[PDB]
Amino acid sequence: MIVLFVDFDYFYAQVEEVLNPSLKGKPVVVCVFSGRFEDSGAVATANYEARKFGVKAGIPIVEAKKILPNAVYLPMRKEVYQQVSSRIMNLLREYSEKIEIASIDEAYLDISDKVRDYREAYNLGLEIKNKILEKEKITVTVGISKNKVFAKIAADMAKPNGIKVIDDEEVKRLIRELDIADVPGIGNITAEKLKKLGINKLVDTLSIEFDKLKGMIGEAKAKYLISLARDEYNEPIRTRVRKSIGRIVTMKRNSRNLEEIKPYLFRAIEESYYKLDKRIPKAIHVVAVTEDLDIVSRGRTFPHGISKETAYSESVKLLQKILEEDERKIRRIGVRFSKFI
DNA sequence: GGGGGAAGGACTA
DNA sequence: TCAGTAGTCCTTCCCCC
Ligand SMILES: Nc1ccn([C@H]2CC[C@@H](COP(=O)(O)OP(=O)(O)O)O2)c(=O)n1
Ligand SMILES: [Ca+2]
Ligand SMILES: [Mg+2]
Repeated sequence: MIVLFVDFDYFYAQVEEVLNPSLKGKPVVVCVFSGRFEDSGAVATANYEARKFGVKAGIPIVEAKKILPNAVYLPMRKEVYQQVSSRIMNLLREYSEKIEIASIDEAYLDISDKVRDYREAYNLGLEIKNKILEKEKITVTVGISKNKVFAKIAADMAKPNGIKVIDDEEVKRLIRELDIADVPGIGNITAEKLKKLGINKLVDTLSIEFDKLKGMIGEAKAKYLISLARDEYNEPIRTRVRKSIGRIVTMKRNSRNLEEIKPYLFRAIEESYYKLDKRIPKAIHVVAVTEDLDIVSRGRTFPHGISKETAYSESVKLLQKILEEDERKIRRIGVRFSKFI
């Protein structure tokens, strides 16, 4: 099995550079402005010029401006990025029937029935990069290996504007030398749990009792890591089907007043239904982020589709439930629809 | 023990 | 006043065979 992973380079920022070439060469930072106050919000992404200075996705916009006050700060235009992405995804579809769109700027292609070996896989990779560059003027990084996990790892090692093949011998080397924290699906929390078990490399998961590992990180992740370490991981590339659609916004001020929160909630529902387009959900969840940034949610699944009117009435009840069961003030409020018919 | 379902978590983008 | 937004899958917990 041969998997080819495509990962668009610093995507949002790159799209803004393509739409406005005068920005090339300068540090560009795409931001999510919350509106609570001047420059409140976080960085969605930044081009590599800005990253050289430590500006990365996730950091407060103010922190970024303290480090790079003269960079170009742009508001995120998600709709634009989505349209460019869909066009690029359509180009990828021409190279394989078996394609998994993981997110807005990542996709896995099973090309095992398209190429004879990694030599040809590498060439298809170059062809894919050239096609996207030709059509959309966007650079991407390609990762190639025996399965989805190592194809992605390859892309991580090669970005930006790269192409990397991780052959069978290198997979074995990585199983023994790659820090387990760099394996997809292993975040800080899980990495620390593993640390306590003396596990820092995939190979280490083969020196401990499965029972002990499963007790620390759960059966799902335990079987996952072991299959990888044993080099048996071969999960198929599956066509992605949207399971949920939602919208969450930050309020001007923290609140516990139902009438003050409702407008934000209804606005989120309107935007959610716009995005649903044709899809009809059977489940609705109201999600709230409290003043201390904890996340609380209350939902309901109906035996039928949810009309926009039902969404309005039910969302109010779910919100009242949240206010009745949690005493903290709310900072962000939103909704998420799922279980489509 | 575990199927189901709701809600809390962890993780990726 | 540092603390966004979108989406997926697994765990925890409780009711109840
Ligand atoms: N914490 C995050 C992280 C990523 N993102 C989004 C933004 C863009 C999209 C692609 O990100 P990039 O191509 O810049 O990531 P890269 O490949 O590591 O350079 O993922 C977001 O909104 N918040
Ligand atoms: Ca990317
Ligand atoms: Mg990690």
